[PDB]
Amino acid sequence: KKNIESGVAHIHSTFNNTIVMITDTHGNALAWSSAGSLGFKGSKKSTPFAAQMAAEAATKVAMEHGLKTVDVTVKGPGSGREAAIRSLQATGLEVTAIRDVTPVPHNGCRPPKRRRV
Amino acid sequence: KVDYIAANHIEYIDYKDTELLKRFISERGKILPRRVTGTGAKNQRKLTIAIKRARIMGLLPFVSDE
Amino acid sequence: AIKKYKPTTNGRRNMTSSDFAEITTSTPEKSLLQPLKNNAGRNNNGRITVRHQGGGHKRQYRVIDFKRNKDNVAAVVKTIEYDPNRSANIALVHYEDGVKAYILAPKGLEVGMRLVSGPEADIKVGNALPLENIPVGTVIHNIEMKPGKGGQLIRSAGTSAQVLGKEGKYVLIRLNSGEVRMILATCRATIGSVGNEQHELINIGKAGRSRWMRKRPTVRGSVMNPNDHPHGGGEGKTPIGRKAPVSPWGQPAIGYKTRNKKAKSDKLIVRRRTK
Amino acid sequence: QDTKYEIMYIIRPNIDEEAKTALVERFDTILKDNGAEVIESKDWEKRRLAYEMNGFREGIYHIVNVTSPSTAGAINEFDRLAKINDDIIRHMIVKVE
Amino acid sequence: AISQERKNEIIKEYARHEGDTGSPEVQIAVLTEDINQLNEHARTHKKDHHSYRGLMKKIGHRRNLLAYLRKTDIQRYRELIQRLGLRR
RNA sequence: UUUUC
RNA sequence: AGUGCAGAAGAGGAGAGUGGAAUUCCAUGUGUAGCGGUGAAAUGCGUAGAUAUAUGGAGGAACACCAGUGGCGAAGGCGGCUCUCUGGUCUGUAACUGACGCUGAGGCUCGAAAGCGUGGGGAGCAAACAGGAUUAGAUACCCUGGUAGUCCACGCCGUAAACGAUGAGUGCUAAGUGUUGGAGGGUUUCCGCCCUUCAGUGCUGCAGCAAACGCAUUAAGCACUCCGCCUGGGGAGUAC
Repeated sequence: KKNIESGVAHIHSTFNNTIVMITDTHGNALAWSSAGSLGFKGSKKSTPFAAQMAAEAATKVAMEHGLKTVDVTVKGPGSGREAAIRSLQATGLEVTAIRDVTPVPHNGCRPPKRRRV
Repeated sequence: KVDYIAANHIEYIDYKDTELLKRFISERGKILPRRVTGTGAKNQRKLTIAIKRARIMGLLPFVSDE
Repeated sequence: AIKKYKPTTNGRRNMTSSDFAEITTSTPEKSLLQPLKNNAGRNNNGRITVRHQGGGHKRQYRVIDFKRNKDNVAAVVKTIEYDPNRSANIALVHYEDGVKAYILAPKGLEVGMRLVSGPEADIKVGNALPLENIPVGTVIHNIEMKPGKGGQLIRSAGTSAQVLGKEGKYVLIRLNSGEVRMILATCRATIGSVGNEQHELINIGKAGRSRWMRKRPTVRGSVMNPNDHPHGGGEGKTPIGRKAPVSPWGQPAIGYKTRNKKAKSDKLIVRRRTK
Repeated sequence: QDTKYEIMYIIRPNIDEEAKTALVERFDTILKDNGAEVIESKDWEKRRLAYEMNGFREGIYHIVNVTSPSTAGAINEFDRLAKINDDIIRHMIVKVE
Repeated sequence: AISQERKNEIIKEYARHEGDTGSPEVQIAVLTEDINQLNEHARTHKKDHHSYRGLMKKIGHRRNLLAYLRKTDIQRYRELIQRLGLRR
């Protein structure tokens, strides 16, 4: 609807999941997808392939409401966060600027018990 | 032997000279190290405290993402 | 500070009391005293309403400001005294017009200071401003509820408040006990926090010292015969056989919020935190 | 001796210029009362801000320069009054050598 | 602690002749007024330790100079303890 | 970076 | 050994105020079936709208880069910024005091973390405890929760692998090479080389030691002064 024609998407990729959501120029949420949302499980959400198919399934609903260009927000230091961008380029978008913002603190809090496995 | 900036005989760092100050920061906004810029030890410290004063009054940004 | 009496007899083992070091003099004026009765909690009809009262020493009024309307006239402070009424220490004030009355004395008052009370007076300890002119983040007392009464909020010892944020109307204020309240902006206040800090740091020690203060012994509920109190009766010691322990009039003791709902202030109250 | 000072504060953009002169004279009077030899005062720039501060992204920069004995309270009467205003955002006091 | 103004002041009245910046009368006098000002510092900032150590070292040094001065010339010893107010 | 020798 | 005169450096200490980023909670817009988690799952949270996402509001703690075999302190330890009080160190000079020194049984002071008393505060973190997993069993490792405590003030206890496992004071004995702060000679725009000289701080090495290991001008080498300590392993730093 309304031919929004621009906006910013979001990428967030853990060591066990990656999730994409596409917004307006501010933006309100338009449509989102996840590696688990496409019917996957557990370990296999860490692959770059699931990131590809989830990002493309988000774009399919995203450009059924009027959308050509997008900027890319990346949180979540992980693995498939590049394949998300590059398959986001694949099925018909015009990515023009990428900002990878994952914020560093300035040593304010403590991490948890440093694991013993 | 790497050329420090103190070839000019400037004693007090003047606290606001942005021409004398942007050389030591990153394009993103951090501090460049002393081996990178190649200066003496005390001038590293003087520039450190100078821009730590300069970061509070809005004369220089903390973080440059947006 | 606090005295610790050496244990000489067994009703003196664990006594404490103050030094009364802040107090300069011991002589009140004639012009500000007014008499008082005891009541021992008895009505016009002459029956006990609030239990456990009466039976102690003698007391008098000391007429104390709550308004501070004489503005744009400086004022010298000379003494720091009692009330037996209030917990809190209280100060005489000489207006330069030649008018005397007392003032609630906060922390940090010294003899010889001058307290100004206009709508644009300076901001130190002891001044009296309307709540519009007070900037963000001070410590405040004698807050008027409604403009023209005089103070009714935070008065007693060692207490405080703050200013969270103005609006056009009203002014927000953090009270004690956590709360946040909307309060009209044409109300008076003071700046500072009250004097004695230490009334929770005093053993009373004897029975007689808390009996000097106008108290009276309070019987346990479960000791009464079953016809003066619903916990009573029972042969031997008994637990509370009734669900939800009760005051002697009905009204279970641990759990009822008794704010009425249809109160006329729920638009103004935000976050009753500890009641 | 004394100690040399920069005292640089940030003024709002949306005030009027007569209020600027009244503000400057007010703080110069609260310096000159408490035993403070004023020496020199200039206005620095009309500069914007490298990040937003209260809701503002511009500011008017002034600098006053003063020496005083360290026992005198010629500075604390500035410190109490500057940060309780509406128009002075921040202010910094450095030893100048 | 002190300024050079009083440091210039008190060396001159207690010097035995011109230029007595040694001369252990002058040294125990300067140490006396130093430990008085630092004792006021200790009364002010009652939980410093890193200057109270300096108090202890100055009192030890003045103690040792006074105990030296006793072993040579007892008349100047009585002169100074009347003159500076110490020794209890 | 699953227990066992 | 000191003190005056002239300079230099520094996360040495106490008091007071202030800054930015981040995690959590609250409020509101968008948004709907998942989120989080692991070697693998599951407890847990989500249709009473979660995660995500944008704007502000709250509050406590720690201070990214600078940052280094750097520096400071007798040791414990000390890194956002500013101001007030304040200790110690090093370099030139030797006009001033004329041996005023060292070590120090008992005594006094300081002393990481954990713990105790009273009053505050409580964002993360997490002994005790609860639930989910693995195992033959698992009161544990892994996961989800979660208090006392960790912070502030004023008192208490006086302990460690408090270690360089190397007590303090002083003199003597080949060199080589980096660094922190100084001070002199000349080339000299030297402020950007080199030569000489004080201190701390690394590393490789000779006589000499040592059971080898290794130490070696910052000796575990050559010698004097003073103090503490040891005499097979257990019983035990226990009993009285």
